[PDB]
Amino acid sequence: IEEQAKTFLDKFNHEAEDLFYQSSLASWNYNTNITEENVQNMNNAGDKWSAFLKEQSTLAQMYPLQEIQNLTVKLQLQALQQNGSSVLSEDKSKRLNTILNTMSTIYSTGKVCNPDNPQECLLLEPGLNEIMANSLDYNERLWAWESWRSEVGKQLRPLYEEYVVLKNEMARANHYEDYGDYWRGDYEVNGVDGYDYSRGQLIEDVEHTFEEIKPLYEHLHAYVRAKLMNAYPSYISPIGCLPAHLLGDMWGRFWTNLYSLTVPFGQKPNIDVTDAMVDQAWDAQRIFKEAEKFFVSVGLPNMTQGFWENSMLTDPGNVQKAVCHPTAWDLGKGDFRILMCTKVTMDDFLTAHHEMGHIQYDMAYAAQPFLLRNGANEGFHEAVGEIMSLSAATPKHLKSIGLLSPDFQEDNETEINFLLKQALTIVGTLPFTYMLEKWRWMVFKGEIPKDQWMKKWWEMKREIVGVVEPVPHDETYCDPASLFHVSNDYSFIRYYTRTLYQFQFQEALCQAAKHEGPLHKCDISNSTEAGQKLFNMLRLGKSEPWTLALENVVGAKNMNVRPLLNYFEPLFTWLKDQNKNSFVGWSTDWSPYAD
Amino acid sequence: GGNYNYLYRLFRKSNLKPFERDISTEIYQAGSTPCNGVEGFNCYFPLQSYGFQPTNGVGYQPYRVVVLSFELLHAPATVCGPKKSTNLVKNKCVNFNF
Ligand SMILES: *[C@@H]1O[C@H](CO)[C@@H](O[C@@H]2O[C@H](CO)[C@@H](O)[C@H](O)[C@H]2NC(C)=O)[C@H](O)[C@H]1NC(C)=O
Ligand SMILES: *[C@@H]1O[C@H](CO)[C@@H](O[C@@H]2O[C@H](CO)[C@@H](O)[C@H](O)[C@H]2NC(C)=O)[C@H](O)[C@H]1NC(C)=O
Ligand SMILES: *[C@@H]1O[C@H](CO)[C@@H](O[C@@H]2O[C@H](CO)[C@@H](O)[C@H](O)[C@H]2NC(C)=O)[C@H](O)[C@H]1NC(C)=O
Ligand SMILES: *[C@@H]1O[C@H](CO)[C@@H](O[C@@H]2O[C@H](CO)[C@@H](O)[C@H](O)[C@H]2NC(C)=O)[C@H](O)[C@H]1NC(C)=O
Ligand SMILES: *[C@@H]1O[C@H](CO)[C@@H](O[C@@H]2O[C@H](CO)[C@@H](O)[C@H](O)[C@H]2NC(C)=O)[C@H](O)[C@H]1NC(C)=O
Ligand SMILES: *[C@@H]1O[C@H](CO)[C@@H](O)[C@H](O)[C@H]1NC(C)=O
Repeated sequence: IEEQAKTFLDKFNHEAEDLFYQSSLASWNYNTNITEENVQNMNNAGDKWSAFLKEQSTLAQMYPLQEIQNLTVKLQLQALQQNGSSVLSEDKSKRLNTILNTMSTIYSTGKVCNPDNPQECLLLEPGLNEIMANSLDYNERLWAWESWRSEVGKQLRPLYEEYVVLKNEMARANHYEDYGDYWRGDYEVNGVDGYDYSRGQLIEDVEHTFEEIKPLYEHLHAYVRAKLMNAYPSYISPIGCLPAHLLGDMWGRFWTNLYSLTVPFGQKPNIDVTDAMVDQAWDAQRIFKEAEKFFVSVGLPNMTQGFWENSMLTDPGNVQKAVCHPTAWDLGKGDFRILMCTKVTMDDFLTAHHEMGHIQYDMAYAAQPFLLRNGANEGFHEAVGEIMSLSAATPKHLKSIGLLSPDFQEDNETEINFLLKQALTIVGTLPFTYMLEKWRWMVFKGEIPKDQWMKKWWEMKREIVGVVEPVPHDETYCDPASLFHVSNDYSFIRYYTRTLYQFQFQEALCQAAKHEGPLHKCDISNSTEAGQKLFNMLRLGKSEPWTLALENVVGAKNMNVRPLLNYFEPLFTWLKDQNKNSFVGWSTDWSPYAD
Repeated sequence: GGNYNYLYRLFRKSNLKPFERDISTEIYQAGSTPCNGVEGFNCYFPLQSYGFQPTNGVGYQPYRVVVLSFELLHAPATVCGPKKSTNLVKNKCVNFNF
């Protein structure tokens, strides 16, 4: 009956909170002071949470789900009723956990030592990361490229292949078709008369949007291919694709590494206000004072005053074993925390906001029920933060705070520079993010047989992304498997859509804030109406389906790429002068070895 | 470590009268099935406890609450606020209240 469930959730939403509160507290105190006993102190406290969750997860199968009328309490149960696992055989249950951490550690133990010296054996993050980052040798970086996946992804191929098998039989037992059907399940919204959203339709949305920016991605690929013959002569054909080992990193996800060799005007001094901070004695408190001062200027509340003492802003002065990574902690009960190691640059001034925006986003839905206290979908949490770092990259913001000289003249030669730094980050990842998740689902839905999983992988890298392999690969390298979120079982579509949601938030506020210049010069600061429309969306969390939540700021019900191509128009005006002689297009037949 | 020595009642069949007090601990049943005096499905103990840690945000920290209410039933002389008294003077035509 309906009235038995609406009292049951009033039991669950009090006994879960104080057991959630300590389980995040032990992961906080361990991460700021690493010992051995605090490894143990967070294991059982985290085991108090997992056993309690599987305790009440089986209770939601007592209630039938479709006899409920209130959608609010209907949304809480359908998340809680989700088994995930526990539906299979238990020797088969441990069989995946036998696979899972073994899949996890092989990625983390990948060691590489030279044929000339097998005694110096590098890991991935020390050295091997720096080879693809700054070293500019061709014959070096092909050796580092091949010997990584042939020594890591060769071994996970008999690990992942059987792991696709037992993932889907659990997934079909929750009445799906594959594991690709499960990941779409965060976007699925059923039965609310006009805001409805089915799982298969996002394939249609990503296939419509990505074809529209394909001029631009062909144009950055044309421009950089006009630039790479200088830094790499006699290695890349100017008609064909690029080899896969010089792309900025090991897989070339980000192209931020390629600003230096591909700068528009190398004699033009980019703004890096680092020396300005040290000549005014800018400590750690001065940085987060302005970051809070910007958010009160937009129309959002202060910090909670228990944020300051309870957070760790710097590294400690003692030799203190603590993981250093800028994260925002959201423990509950009005306690929100930050943790990083500040070094006073303009770069850490930028990430000082992207983490603070996560706090004010988690300061927003604090009045929600417990099972709804996230973003409206999985792409919204990193989307709301990164648009706050975009507002600090405007030079009018910095000279208004008293950091730039008032006679700073924004010439258009640095605007062609500054937008080209963004374009190797924003547009550089989206043919990467789509080309993997397109590949992962046909493997998931079984459209490719296992003897062709690599065969159809290295096809679609060439046509969509315009990258050619250094080495011909037979079926024995698991070249997709070598990536972090690939090897660690993570949903990769949350990085594509997060970019699209950003600018739809961005220009709609810059329309509200009455900007008249280009999109990269609008400023959200000093406005109130740009804060009021945004605060309308932030207080929802998951109490509303996101299709209603997105139109609360913009006015549409799906992701719209037309704000994104509004950004690059001063750039794309300049860029079309640079393809008057070069060939925008790649031939996917040429390889660096077939000559 | 959690000061769990403060409890609150989350379950009742009926809302209270004004000023009503219920110190009973009778085991609440939400569902149709009886329980034979034990807990179980739709069948809950009607007291829960406050989790209190000193590193909690405002709105989740305990407040010490004092509720007043005056009454005037039929009593002759009762209590009341304090009545101040100015300095007394002498030998001058004055307006006094004793
Ligand atoms: C890191 O944490 C451990 C335990 O959480 C600290 O070790 C002891 O902690 C208790 C707290 O109840 C103190 O009373 C003891 O004095 C601590 N031991 C010592 C030798 O001081 C440990 O101190 C923490 N690390 C640092 C650098 O303080
Ligand atoms: C069922 O849905 C209604 C709204 O559709 C919720 O009603 C609100 O309830 C809160 C407190 O329970 C009141 O403060 C609001 O004024 C109510 N709004 C309306 C429009 O009536 C109700 O809470 C939902 N049921 C549950 C168990 O959450
Ligand atoms: C969670 O797993 C169980 C399988 O153990 C699913 O099916 C239930 O199975 C038990 C006996 O095995 C039956 O008594 C229940 O009636 C079944 N549930 C239903 C709703 O009929 C269960 O469906 C799974 N839950 C979800 C949400 O997938
Ligand atoms: C920055 O703006 C100036 C002013 O419009 C541009 O200078 C003109 O560029 C056109 C295009 O070739 C020339 O025909 C004019 O002769 C230029 N005028 C002057 C006074 O130099 C300049 O090209 C712009 N720079 C960028 C990178 O867009
Ligand atoms: C945007 O906000 C800033 C911050 O208040 C305002 O900056 C003021 O600028 C004037 C003139 O440059 C100074 O005399 C004030 O001292 C500044 N304020 C502070 C607090 O230092 C600026 O006026 C705002 N923009 C507009 C259009 O009002
Ligand atoms: C934030 O704190 C400052 C302290 O200087 C205070 O003056 C201000 O009123 C606070 N903000 C709000 C919205 O109350």
